[PDB]
Amino acid sequence: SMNPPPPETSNPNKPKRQTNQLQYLLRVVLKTLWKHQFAWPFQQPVDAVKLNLPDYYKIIKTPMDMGTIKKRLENNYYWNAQECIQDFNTMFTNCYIYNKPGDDIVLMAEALEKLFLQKINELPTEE
Ligand SMILES: Cc1cc(-c2nc3ccccc3n2CC2CCOCC2)cn(C)c1=O
Repeated sequence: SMNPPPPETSNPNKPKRQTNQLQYLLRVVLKTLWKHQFAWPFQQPVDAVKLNLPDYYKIIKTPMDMGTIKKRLENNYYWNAQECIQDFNTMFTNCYIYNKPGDDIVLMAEALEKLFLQKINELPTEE
């Protein structure tokens, strides 16, 4: 039932970087995905309590949402783009794992992933 602590968005020990690839992930990719009509269910951690999904965090052991990714990019938490791209891929994969094919949330995830792949193909080379 109980919601776990959200994923870490702050860690003063962890060394941080501002790269053009990370600037692109915030300014181009996240901005595009966040404003999409199907973004809202992905903008915050799954609230298992509110949704009465006591199973959710029994099945999903690496939760991720765009709220966390947004916080991680705004607060320069990442070392490289691969870390941030992994977070997006975890958010999509968690959706496909927990939910059934054809479910509304999976159709929303599929739309968002398509856009995400488009923008990631155009990832700038490291400056
Ligand atoms: C299982 C699940 C639920 C939601 C979710 N978050 C909601 C917030 C408020 C209200 C409903 C919420 N849901 C359920 C879906 C919302 C969109 O339509 C399908 C149900 C999001 N994701 C990524 C999931 O994997």
